[PDB]
Amino acid sequence: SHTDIKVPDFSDYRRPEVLDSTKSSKESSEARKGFSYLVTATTTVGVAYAAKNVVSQFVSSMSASADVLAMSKI
Amino acid sequence: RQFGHLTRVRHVITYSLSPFEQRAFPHYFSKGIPNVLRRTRACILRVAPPFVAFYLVYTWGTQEFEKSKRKNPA
Amino acid sequence: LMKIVNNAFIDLPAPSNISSWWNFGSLLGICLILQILTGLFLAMHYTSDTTTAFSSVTHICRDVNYGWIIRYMHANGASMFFICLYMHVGRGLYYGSYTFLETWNIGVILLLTVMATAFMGYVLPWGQMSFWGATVITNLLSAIPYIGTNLVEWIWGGFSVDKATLTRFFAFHFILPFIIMAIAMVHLLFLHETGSNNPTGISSDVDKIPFHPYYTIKDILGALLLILALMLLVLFAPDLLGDPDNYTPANPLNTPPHIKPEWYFLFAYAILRSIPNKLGGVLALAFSILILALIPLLHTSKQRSMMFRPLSQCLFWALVADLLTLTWIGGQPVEHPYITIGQLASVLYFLLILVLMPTAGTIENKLLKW
Amino acid sequence: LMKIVNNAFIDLPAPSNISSWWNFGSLLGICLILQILTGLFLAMHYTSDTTTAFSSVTHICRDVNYGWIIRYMHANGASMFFICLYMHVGRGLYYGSYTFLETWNIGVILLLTVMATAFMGYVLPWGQMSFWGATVITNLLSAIPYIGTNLVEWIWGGFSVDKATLTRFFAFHFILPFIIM
Amino acid sequence: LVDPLTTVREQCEQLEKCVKARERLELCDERVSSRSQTEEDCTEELLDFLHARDHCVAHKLFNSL
Amino acid sequence: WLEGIRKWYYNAAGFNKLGLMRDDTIHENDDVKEAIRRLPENLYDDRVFRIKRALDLSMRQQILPKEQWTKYEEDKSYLEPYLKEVIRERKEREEWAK
Amino acid sequence: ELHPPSYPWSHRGLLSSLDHTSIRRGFQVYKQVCSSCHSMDYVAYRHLVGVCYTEDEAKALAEEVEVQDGPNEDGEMFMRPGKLSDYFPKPYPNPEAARAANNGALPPDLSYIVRARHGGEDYVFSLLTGYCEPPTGVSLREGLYFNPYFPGQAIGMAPPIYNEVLEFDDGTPATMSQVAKDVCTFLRWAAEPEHDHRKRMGLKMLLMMGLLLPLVYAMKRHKWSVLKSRKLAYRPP
Amino acid sequence: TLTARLYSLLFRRTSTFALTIVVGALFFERAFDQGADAIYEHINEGKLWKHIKHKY
Ligand code: HEC
Ligand code: HEM
Ligand code: HEM
Ligand code: HEM
Repeated sequence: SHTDIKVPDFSDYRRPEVLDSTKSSKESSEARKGFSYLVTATTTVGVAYAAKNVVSQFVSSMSASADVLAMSKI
Repeated sequence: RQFGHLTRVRHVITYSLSPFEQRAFPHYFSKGIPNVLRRTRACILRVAPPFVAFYLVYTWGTQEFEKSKRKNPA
Repeated sequence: LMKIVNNAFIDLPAPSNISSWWNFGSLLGICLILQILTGLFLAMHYTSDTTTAFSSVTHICRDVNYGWIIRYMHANGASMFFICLYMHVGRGLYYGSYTFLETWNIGVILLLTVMATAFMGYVLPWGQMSFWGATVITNLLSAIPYIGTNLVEWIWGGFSVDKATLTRFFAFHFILPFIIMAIAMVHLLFLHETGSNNPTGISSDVDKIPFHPYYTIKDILGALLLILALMLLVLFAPDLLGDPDNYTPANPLNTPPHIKPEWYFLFAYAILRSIPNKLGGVLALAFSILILALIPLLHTSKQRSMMFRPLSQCLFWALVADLLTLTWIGGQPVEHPYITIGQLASVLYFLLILVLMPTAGTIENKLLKW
Repeated sequence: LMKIVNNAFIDLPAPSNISSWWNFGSLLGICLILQILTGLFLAMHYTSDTTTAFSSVTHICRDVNYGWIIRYMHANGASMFFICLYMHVGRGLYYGSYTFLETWNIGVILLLTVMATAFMGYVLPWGQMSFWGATVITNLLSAIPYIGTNLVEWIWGGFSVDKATLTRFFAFHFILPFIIM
Repeated sequence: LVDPLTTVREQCEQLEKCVKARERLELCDERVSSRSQTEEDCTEELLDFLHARDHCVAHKLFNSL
Repeated sequence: WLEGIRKWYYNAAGFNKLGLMRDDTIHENDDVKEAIRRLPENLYDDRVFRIKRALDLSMRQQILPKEQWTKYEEDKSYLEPYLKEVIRERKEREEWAK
Repeated sequence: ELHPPSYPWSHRGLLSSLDHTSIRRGFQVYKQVCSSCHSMDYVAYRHLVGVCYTEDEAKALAEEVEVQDGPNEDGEMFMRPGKLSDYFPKPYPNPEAARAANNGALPPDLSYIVRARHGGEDYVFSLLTGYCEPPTGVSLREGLYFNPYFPGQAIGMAPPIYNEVLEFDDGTPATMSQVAKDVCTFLRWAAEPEHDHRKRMGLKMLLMMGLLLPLVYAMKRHKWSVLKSRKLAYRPP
Repeated sequence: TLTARLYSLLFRRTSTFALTIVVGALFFERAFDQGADAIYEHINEGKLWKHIKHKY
């Protein structure tokens, strides 16, 4: 029935820091939530590095070309 | 269309876990690599032999073309 | 409240058995926007005059601050564009997208929109393959009797290619992506009433799932591979696909010994070049493309996919040999070891499609009794 | 079945006490498509170079078969365009369209899209009012302190109007109607 | 003064593929000169002597310079 | 000889490795949507769980172990009775209209 | 045809740059030799800045040559010493004069010739150093010459280069070879003034995309992990 | 651990989250260019301007 129901084991998949059912969470959760958002953040860093350079190319294309500066001061 | 009025389901159970409670890449090398090969052994025989002939027709296509520009004894 | 229509890209039902192939289904949205974005900034210094256009390209690659990249993010971007399509489209055959008749036809009109667009994009810089690349193809439309000379002269703006031919393309070429930009939404609209189509071919209504976390990032992962495979070429081998000759100025009074348009026509151009007759191959050309509209009347199997039709896989990957052959055979000249090929390869193309893929389902149904 | 969205232009509820003013509400759809249609065929012979653009206009008005009309269906079309708007917009005040806050703001962004568009459309033929018509207005953006000289030089493609100023508009000007579309 | 190239071409005419193509070139040379009327030439044997030559030169030439 | 091939080709399709049947892989048209709709719950629900898990494994590209695979002799024709019933009504629906 | 080999270079490597010292002597060649009949119109002295010469030094060459510029107030034109904005001196005013100065044949431009000819450099370096005696059974009009790398093996190319044809600044050997090195190095720069910078973004890309690609591939595998580990069952009566 | 102590300080609150990124990105920018250019110089030593920028 709905009580004979049982949950299998994910110990083949879980993190090592939680496999001991006798322990408790809240001692690694703060870390487990940190390592993954670190990937989210570190990802977000490099995308921003891409944006500053890739856009400035286009914007600096809108800028005065090299041909004009030759005629500017002289 | 959206969720709610698609179809019928009866007597089905779904178990699943947070991502945080499991490593992202467990058994990648350990279990993935055979599954790669198993995926390979089911497809190579119906994919390669065209490309096998292609490599040959790409070969003989040059050699005969290579000889034709080379002269004849006359 | 235009927030409810953008649920189709956020909260849309879609399957879960999905490969990495369907990254390609959305990269075009990234190719197209990027390509437009590139080309738009690019046309800030293009000029639509014969006497200066080729030079006006040189105005970019030399004197603009980091603009020289933009010639190649755009140009070789157009190659990565097509690399998606013939991985996007052969998909629909290997999985059975083409039953969605209201959508599959839309997937054609894009292709002829693009392959007639791109033809107007290689020609702008007056490369000495621009000119003849426009001459040969456009000359063929003289093949028709009693009107071929008219429409061709009518499009040439005279009796032959000239300045007047150029500007007429640059506007026709700067515009169609926007026409594609809206047709893109149409192509997704008829989808929206039915949704996607798994590799198995089974109606997966039971297992349709959200879209914002899962396939968004998955597509972004593909876009990364695209930008990678795009940034590689421009940085490491931009002269690879874009033929060398196109850096030559235009001159009608001299040809190269060898002619070939850009690589992607070549599966199709070879079909025509096979036929010694003039007109007898032209109708085969568009037929080779417009056969796609004609396939879905040839879904013989009451299955859908080809993951569960092993014999279809024997034919399907054999078709790729023919295309990838005609690709190479097209880009090579007219001599005896190669003419013998295209006289077969052209026939093989029409043959595999209209005889043997139908023949499969008529058999595979009989192999399993329905 | 994209036939259900085009009921908004076929089977849509709408009032019955309606004047002749609201003809103008849809003429823009006709002005815009016509104007685009005109200009598109028109740019088949425009040239984005200083040394030939003004002449390239003359290529039309003289040598093209009935193309000389197209300079004016388009150009003076743009005047009839604006004649609709300030009969389209003052309407909303005289009747009270402007309570539809989600719509009225959209009605602005068009206007600045157009009035900055059209500014790029009068300038193409190098009329001696094109140049100064672009100089004076654009010069004003130097009014800002510490950035005005930058953005203006940045848009001029140098230190003053030139060939580089032209092409940068012709693309910015050939495009926005589709953004409006 | 000297061309360093000749120093390198000289050594390579001794190697196998050059000597063999050289001998073939000589019979070609006499195949043509001996005959009176010939629409034939030793462009045939010349190029194979050279496609084999310059491959060795690739290996080491910019070591000097 | 024939019958060795139907068993053989049935193994090369692969859908016996994903716990599926012959009927489950059918293309869906209006003729079949009726038939599926006509199916009983004891069997209809048994369709979904066969399908539902094969999808989850197609996601992974995984399969089931050899024991769970489907045997040719157990490839029951549970759907054909309901199907041909329909087309017996289709062809009557049309020729009678002629 | 004839396929040139793949001669190595100081820049063939996918993070290799150009030896600017080699360029510095290469530019001497074009002015002393090739600028008599080759019309490089897509270049100016200013582009040499930051590459081989400086502002004032390269400007000394603009002072050297006269250039036709300026409508006089009389209504005529004149000659002045050029400047850094001025493109190179065109040898001849039009193509036809070049055909007239030769045996009916035209010199091509050399701005983008490298990227407009298969093999690029390796064609050119072996072209000059492919001169030899014609073979037996061949005949050529006057003005034409033999060179296997050119199509048809027949060309109106007078031999431009030879050992001790000129001298260079620092005093390196003026062999037929080293000169042939700097010149082909020079022309690649013509159709690529960005090589020094292409590799720079050529490198920045990898240590980003090589660094991101795992992370995004993890964030993928992060979210999907719910379904990479999802189990089911079937419990009707 | 460092991972956990990092979480409670910065990656917890969203308004704090974007602060770390642009800051670290700024400090990251100053390093990445210096890393690449020196290596690009390390490879092509004796070829660039700055290695002939003293003779003239
Ligand atoms: C005496 C005038 C003159 C000099 C000096 C000269 N060239 Fe040539 N060059 C010509 C002419 C004339 C042609 C025409 C070749 C033809 O018509 O096939 C030509 C052809 C060429 C080509 C065309 C090759 C191709 O694939 O089409 C190149 C490249 C070239 N020269 C480079 C050079 C180089 C390198 C040098 C110095 C080593 C040089 N030129 C010096 C007159 C000259
Ligand atoms: C599917 C859409 C398009 C295709 C297939 C296409 C095709 C091409 C190709 C292959 C080139 C290469 C020319 C070269 O490398 O020298 C090119 C150049 C060019 N494209 Fe397009 N293009 C497309 C869209 C656009 C767009 C959207 C714009 C502007 C917004 C544009 C403007 C230009 C211009 C001005 C050039 C000249 C640059 C050059 O020739 O190098 N194109 N086009
Ligand atoms: C700019 C051009 C295009 C855009 C923006 C576009 C967009 C899309 C997108 C986002 C999808 C969903 C992704 C997926 O199904 O994997 C899709 C699917 C599809 N596309 Fe494209 N597409 C384009 C070109 C084409 C072309 C040339 C064809 C030619 C046949 C085509 C045929 C299809 C079909 C049949 C589907 C259905 C997918 C399925 O059956 O599961 N599309 N398209
Ligand atoms: C709201 C949209 C637009 C406005 C306000 C506008 C404004 C103008 C105006 C007033 C002229 C008159 C120039 C003259 O009479 O000499 C003009 C010329 C021109 N328009 Fe635009 N235009 C618009 C859209 C377009 C479009 C859609 C195109 C192309 C599809 C286009 C291309 C041109 C060209 C090439 C010219 C030069 C012809 C000339 O100056 O006579 N414009 N524009």
